[PDB]
Amino acid sequence: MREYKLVVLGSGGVGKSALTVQFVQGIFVEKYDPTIEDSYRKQVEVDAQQCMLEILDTAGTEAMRDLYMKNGQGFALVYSITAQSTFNDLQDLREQILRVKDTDDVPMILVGNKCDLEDERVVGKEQGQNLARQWNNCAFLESSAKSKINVNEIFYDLVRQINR
Amino acid sequence: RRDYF
Amino acid sequence: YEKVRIYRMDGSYRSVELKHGNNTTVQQIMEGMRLSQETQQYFTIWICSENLSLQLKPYHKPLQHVRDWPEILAELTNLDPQRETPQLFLRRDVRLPLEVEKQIEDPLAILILFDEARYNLLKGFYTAPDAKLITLASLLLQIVYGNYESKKHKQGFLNEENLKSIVPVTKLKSKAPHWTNRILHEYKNLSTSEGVSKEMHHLQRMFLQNCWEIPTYGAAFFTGQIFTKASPSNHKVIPVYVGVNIKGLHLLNMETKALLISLKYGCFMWQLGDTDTCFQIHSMENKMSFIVHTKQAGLVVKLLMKLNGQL
Ligand SMILES: Nc1nc2c(ncn2[C@@H]2O[C@H](COP(=O)(O)OP(=O)(O)NP(=O)(O)O)[C@@H](O)[C@H]2O)c(=O)[nH]1
Ligand SMILES: [Mg+2]
Repeated sequence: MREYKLVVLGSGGVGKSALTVQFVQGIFVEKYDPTIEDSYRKQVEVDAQQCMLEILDTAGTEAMRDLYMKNGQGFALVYSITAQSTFNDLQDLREQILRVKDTDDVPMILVGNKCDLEDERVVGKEQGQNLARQWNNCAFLESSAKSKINVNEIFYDLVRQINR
Repeated sequence: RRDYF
Repeated sequence: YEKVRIYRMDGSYRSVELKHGNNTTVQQIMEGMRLSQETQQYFTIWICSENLSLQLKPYHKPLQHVRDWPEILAELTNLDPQRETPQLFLRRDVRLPLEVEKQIEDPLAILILFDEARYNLLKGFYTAPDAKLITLASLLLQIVYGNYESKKHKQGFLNEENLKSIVPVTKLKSKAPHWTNRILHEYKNLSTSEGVSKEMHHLQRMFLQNCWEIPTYGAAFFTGQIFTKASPSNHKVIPVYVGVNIKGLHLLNMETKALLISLKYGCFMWQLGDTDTCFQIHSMENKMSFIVHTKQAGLVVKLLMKLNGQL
């Protein structure tokens, strides 16, 4: 069974952990709890084959980012639709990944999380689609860890990207 | 030091 | 901050800040894990390498036991340290009463216990009749592969690689190949039966229900050797695993994992040998006896006392 090393990146508070824990354990983590470095394992079925995912859930701030990128095969870049700053932070991560990999051709997905929180929305879908367009037509989804919208698809889509 | 369980 | 990885038996880990560096205790590590009081109650920190697993005390300083692993190995075993790298794990507390475990409903506690029980099953440490192993196999298929479907599951699906994740390694070669149809049938039945809840924690709990009645469930395992009373020498050396749990004492042949004996608390007595390198078991109610040789003797006897004492 192919192993897939996936990495969840993004600023403080966006739901990297909540998405990962929902996908892997089916539980919704309702509580402020900042990450140092968690690694999860999950077997899944993608495009009709069995895939063993190792998912690195990272701290919202840095010194081991460069090593994660070196090692990772696919990257989920997560911001919160609720917080513009978290969205603005993503450009540099993208660029950083391209630097370490020394290429443009990197499995990636832009994820605007907390889409259950419609009335707190500060980042419009458009800005999200727009940014993905700019990133060489990068994959893009809005998700909610809380309601389970698009949670599996974040990870399945990275697996199909890696399988390209 | 050596007391487990 | 220094940090340490705390692993679970599936190979996942959670990194935890050490507020007092290598003087940080297990209780402090546990406080720094992500866990409610609810989830936490059932589990503690163990130090384990490939062939030696020890449950730590809450006042222990685990980074110092990692640091001292070579002395520990040579005090408790005859293993080659060069082949044993230790890590810290979150695992079931060996003193957890089965009665208390049986009423758990917390989904995170249930998945942690499930992962550990799966790990022991696949390694061969659970002895059970084929029907029970087949039932546990069918539950793992529902848990891991989701709903049964004829186009996908009926033919060429349960090969080696796939059977490996659902049956004990000790049955993979010989016995497992022939179970394929009954596994599938049971799997079909789980999916097709809408009486059976498909919520993850419900299915995991069901797997646990089927493990709770296995006699080695929840055992800490130790290594040792017995000498046969048949003769040649006086007589032949039989390496064994000694399983100690809240139910009693269990001996497994080290090579095949076959269950040699299982004794419930109240049906046997023990005595530590004078040098702490062996212990004797007397099965009153059977009036047989045997002596296990092991540098883990002291540990095994202290654990029997504790788990008998709490029952
Ligand atoms: N309403 C809602 N809340 C969410 C969602 N995802 C996460 N949250 C909430 O937002 C907070 C932050 O979630 P968390 O997953 O810890 O964010 P993070 O990106 O891991 N933070 P860190 O970088 O420090 O480790 C938590 O209270 C969590 O329950 C979501 O989709 N919807
Ligand atoms: Mg987090």
